[PDB]
Amino acid sequence: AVSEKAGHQTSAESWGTGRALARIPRVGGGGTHRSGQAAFGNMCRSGRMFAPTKTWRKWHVKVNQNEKRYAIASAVAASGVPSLLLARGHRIEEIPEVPLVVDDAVQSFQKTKEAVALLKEIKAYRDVIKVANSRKLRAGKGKLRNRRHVQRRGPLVVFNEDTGIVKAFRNIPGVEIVNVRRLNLLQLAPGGHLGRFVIWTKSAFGLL
Amino acid sequence: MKFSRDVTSSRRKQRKAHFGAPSSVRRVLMSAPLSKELREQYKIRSLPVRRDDQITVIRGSNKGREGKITSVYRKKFLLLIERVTREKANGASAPVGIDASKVVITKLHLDKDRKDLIVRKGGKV
Amino acid sequence: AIHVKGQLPNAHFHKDWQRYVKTWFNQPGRKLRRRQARQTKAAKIAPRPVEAIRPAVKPPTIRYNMKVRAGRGFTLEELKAAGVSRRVASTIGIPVDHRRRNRSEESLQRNVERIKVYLAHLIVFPRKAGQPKKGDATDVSGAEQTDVAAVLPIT
Amino acid sequence: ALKTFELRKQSQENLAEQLQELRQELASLRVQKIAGGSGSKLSKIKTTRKDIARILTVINESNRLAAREAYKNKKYIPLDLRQKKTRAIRRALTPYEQSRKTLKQIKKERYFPLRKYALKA
Amino acid sequence: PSHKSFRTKQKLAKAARQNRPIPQWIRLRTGNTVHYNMKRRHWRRTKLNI
RNA sequence: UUGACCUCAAAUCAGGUAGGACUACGCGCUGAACUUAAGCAUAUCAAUAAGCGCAGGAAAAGAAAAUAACCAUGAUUCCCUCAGUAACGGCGAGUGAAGCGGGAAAAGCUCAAAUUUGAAAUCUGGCAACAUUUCUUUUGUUGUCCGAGUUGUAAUUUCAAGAAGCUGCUUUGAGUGUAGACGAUCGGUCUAAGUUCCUUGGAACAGGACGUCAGAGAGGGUGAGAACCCCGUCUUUGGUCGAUUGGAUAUGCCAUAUAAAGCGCUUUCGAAGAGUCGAGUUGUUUGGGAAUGCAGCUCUAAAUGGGUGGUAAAUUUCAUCUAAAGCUAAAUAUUGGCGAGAGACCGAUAGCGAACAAGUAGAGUGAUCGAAAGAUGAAAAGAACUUUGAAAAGAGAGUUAAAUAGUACGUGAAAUUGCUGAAAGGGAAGCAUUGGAAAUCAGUCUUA
RNA sequence: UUUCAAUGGCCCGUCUUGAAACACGGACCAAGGAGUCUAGCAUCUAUGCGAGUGUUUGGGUGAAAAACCCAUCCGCGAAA
RNA sequence: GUAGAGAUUCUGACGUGCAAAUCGAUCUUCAAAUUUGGGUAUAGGGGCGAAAGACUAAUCGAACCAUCUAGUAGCUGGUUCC
RNA sequence: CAGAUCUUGGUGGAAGUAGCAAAUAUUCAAAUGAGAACUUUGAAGACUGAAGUGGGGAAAGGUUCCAUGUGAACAGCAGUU
RNA sequence: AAAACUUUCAGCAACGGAUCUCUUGGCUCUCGCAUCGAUGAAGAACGCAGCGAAAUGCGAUACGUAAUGUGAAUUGCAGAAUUCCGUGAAUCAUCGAAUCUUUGAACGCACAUUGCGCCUUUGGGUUCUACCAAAGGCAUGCCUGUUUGAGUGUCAUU
Repeated sequence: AVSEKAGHQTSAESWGTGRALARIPRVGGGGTHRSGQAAFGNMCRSGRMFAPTKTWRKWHVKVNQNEKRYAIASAVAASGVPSLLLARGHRIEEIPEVPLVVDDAVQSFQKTKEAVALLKEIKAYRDVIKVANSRKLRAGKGKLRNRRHVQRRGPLVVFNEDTGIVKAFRNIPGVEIVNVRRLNLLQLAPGGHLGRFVIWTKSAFGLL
Repeated sequence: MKFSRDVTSSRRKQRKAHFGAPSSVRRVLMSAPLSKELREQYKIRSLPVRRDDQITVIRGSNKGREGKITSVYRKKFLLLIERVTREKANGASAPVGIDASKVVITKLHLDKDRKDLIVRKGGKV
Repeated sequence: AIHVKGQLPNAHFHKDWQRYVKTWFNQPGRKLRRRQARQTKAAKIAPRPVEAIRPAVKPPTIRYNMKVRAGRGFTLEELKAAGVSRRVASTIGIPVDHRRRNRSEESLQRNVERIKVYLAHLIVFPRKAGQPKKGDATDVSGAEQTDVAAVLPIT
Repeated sequence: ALKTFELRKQSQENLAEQLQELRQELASLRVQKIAGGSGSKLSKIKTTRKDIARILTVINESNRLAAREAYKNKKYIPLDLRQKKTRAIRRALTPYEQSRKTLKQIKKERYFPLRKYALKA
Repeated sequence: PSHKSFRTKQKLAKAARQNRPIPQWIRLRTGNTVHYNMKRRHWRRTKLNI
């Protein structure tokens, strides 16, 4: 929101009619450029805008919990359909199976080299390479506002217990790691589009 | 990605810190890598530059040039290297500044404080 | 003016309300602050329970008298029946409500049993380590910070 | 360049006469500056000025430490020798008189302090 | 006027010193945003009002 | 005449303290009008703005002269709910709480009224010792003299009781070292991997090969998009070597418990705040309506008395609380200040008035008012030299990737202007349709 | 594309019964510039559940103002 | 009648002026209720006034400054692409 | 966004136009200079005419004083002043 | 009915500073903290650098001294240097010792007057009963105490 007093900190009053000028308020006094210039208006320079933005706008919108659970269930079901995954953009043309379930030994990984080796074995590293090659600079004023780079989304690794899988996988570009108990729709259907490539650990799949 | 809440990921604040850094901070900002021989001998990846160090230009129009550091021009983030000059129109010679990260140190100016720095930073002298 | 279908408007917005608008953007920040203080208190006062034991009372109205809720503290008469001195109760964490009184033996027996369960499950560390005196645990090695709600809820 | 610790191991009279000599050198250097002086002399002006500051600092430390010793273990000491944290802190109650309790409260806390306790599962 | 007070003498003496052009060596410094004195004053145009 | 005491003065008396600023939030006082009522006077705006006084890191409020009418609840504060409700209103415009319930946080108490009377047991100050330290800066203890004090300082008691008695069990430092352990704390210090080749370029940080690191592929810098050149980032709520604190411990020492206290039953007594409650009236307030609070003035109690039980009054019962004295953390607020982090924000006529030497320059006697203004390039390499001119400059040259970047500097739009080329023009011009003329151009074919 | 010929063509915006008007505003150009936001209410539509419904006052949880989970109240509805 | 103080007439000059009140000529007064400097008091529903609603810093039938205030508007003007 | 006697900025036609006409008035030679109606010197001619266009101060200004130097800008022409 | 002039179009040069890109700035939300002053604050004045007018810093110890950390600059020029067998460069950071002019609540009285005083101690010189200088002081209300008083206030002694 703009400041509550931007455009009104000046003193200015309408000079009236009869002076061959618009009846808008003008700065009084003299000796400076600002003297005699209009004030207090959206159309005016250094004036206030029309309908200043306020912080008590509604930024958060409430959603029924049951509808949220409906959307999570739909997003999980879409992730199990191979055709939607290819549409969504994931390079899964040689993935051994969908849904992809991997052993519990992955939860105990400790190195990103082991995590990348796992991805290459299950042929899921094409999606990571897709993310790396898609990394770009943002278009527009976004990069002036701590939004420097953009890239595509890779696989989502779902685990049941943390033993090092988070730290092993968290540096691979595009890979998002999530606990099964707290699945997020912002990750399950990113951008509103269904069918994200999800790699489940065996314990997570059993707890589904 | 950073996970500390005391470190700034703001492009604005990082650029202000770089360009408002005092002399004692620009000393560490202007660091240069060590050559293969010094790196394998001192077990140090890089050290801050210092006057009278014997360095080699790695990048730029003066790639491959050799010389000693005559003066670390900290306030402009530039290193002035001997024999690395440019000829003005009137015939005078103007030293050309080279960034610290674009050179490599091939011989240090070993003082006791520099020796303590080496052994402190997990190195061997 | 008024020419549309619906209620007659009643918007109490004729004062300068925009000065006193209250937003809730610190709602998670307040929530996190309360927990950290709550966890700080639990670590500071451990091993004793974080929340003191409360009596079970009845709300004062035909609308709510069929329910049982938690009171402020145990009355003097209830403590005397349970055998706890008024001075000792506040030391070992039994709140004392001087204002309340027991008009019915039903409520008195309810809270007396409540205190007796608390006393039976209570471990009191000796003032000087190694010399138990009267009400005092001989073995305090197994002491742990549990929840009074887990031990004894309002039923 | 006068070294401050070497100053510290000298007498007050020696510091005073060195201060007078340093002032005389500073006066002569300023005479050169108005009459046209060289870069070396103009650079010596600042060093002489700092040396005079160091002499005056060392003298002051000795005078104030002597005052502190003289006023040590005395009920009233000079205001500049007292604490100066903030005006509010000085006015505040001391921890001794903040912890003062009546005989009633002492007996109550002596006999019924907050016991350390715990609950079984 | 000829009849002054010492406070006015002091105020005029400072204002006379502040009404001078920039040293040239200032402009040669790196990162210098000063090119001319923004605070010059002529005895006819703008008065001190002291 | 000396003295004593009371009262009142004086001192550059010994030692202290108050003012002023900030004021976003906090406690009061004082106090509008615009405005709404389609006019307007009550109302509303609004118990608001301005004015005034006084605080803190919060303040205020706070352990019931509180609700309720229940199977009763139990200091205060805040949140949700009650509830746009009961009620108040030219019953018009409009305004408008509280009990319960759910939660966040929880912590209780201190005096006055009592004969210590077998002992003013209390306290300030001087002086002299010792001692202690965020600290030679801080904070005290002991001794002793003067003084304050019986017109009352201690112990004792606070209504939840208690005090006097009575027997009979249980309980106890306002301590001071030491040692190590276990935590916390601001802070000095330590940190993985390409600058390997080819092409482009002024510069490789680009494209293409070949690799490496990853608990680090945040972000910034560096001559163009850099995980591997550099600072960093992750490891880290940690290693380290220096510090400050916390609660326990492990001990040593001083501790005169003859004492002090909790509990138990008493045929017992049981002190409880006054020009105050209350009443009338007048203003002002409230949702408070035959008065909700507050204030002025008049009248002014009481002792199972006095408050409150939301329609005046009289009488009678029933509950409830215990006023006119006091303290008290947490949950709560925070357009100020200090320090951090971000952002679906603004991107130099925007965002603060101020991205810059901005509350500046300038204006007014004054109170006040108050601008405009960012960008050469990677690097000044900011144009040596010759030549024309009195000079400013020009033309050569030179620098650069580039001067179509020369400080009157990125890009360089439109208005407007000069030159060149083309065409038109007899008191407007511009425009539409249709074609000629001149200029200009593409499809199409070429092939299958 | 320019220009000529023949034909037609008043200066727009505005309030107005009626404007080319001897009614108003407009010399030109660039950038700025006017139905927004919030507390409600009413129809209509979409979605989830459905005699129910509403997680978000709070608690748990999440290294992270998100997401996820949960108790007791309560609001509206189930009776006028 | 001059210095000084005024300001009648020309309804002269000028009237985007030398000038947000001036210039020329004529004219009134000129030893006092005269003209004036500095010091000093009176301040906005107030001052002050040989009185004209005059004057109170080019502002006077209620000055000026900042606020409440983005006062209000059945009235005027504008209100942006196909 | 085409309008709001819209806001700020830039720019036009009018236009090389109105105008630079109060206070009597200048002229010659030389020097200076790239450059002289305007600078300096000399000669002449006039004016203010002691209630001055003289010599001073008060209030107000503040360095405008003095010497030296001067590419512009300023001195509504010029400039060596 | 040619040129000029007027108008249109195009190229180029002007005028102007729009557009595009950027941004050590602003705005907004969140988090943490409690810290001004008679021991002289906030604010003001005037000064301080080898070469400074402003901004920033500082106070006659004046772009600063001590102390701690880092470890070789600063830079526009001059200038030094620190050897590089360190007590040490620096417009560095940090900061527990000091300095802190004239003011200002502002405190001896004043103040469009570097105006007018008083008290104590000390010092100075070709000059000593003079003159000058230095250091430390002198506000108001109030509180506890001290000392000195006042009173046809209450009384004893007599």
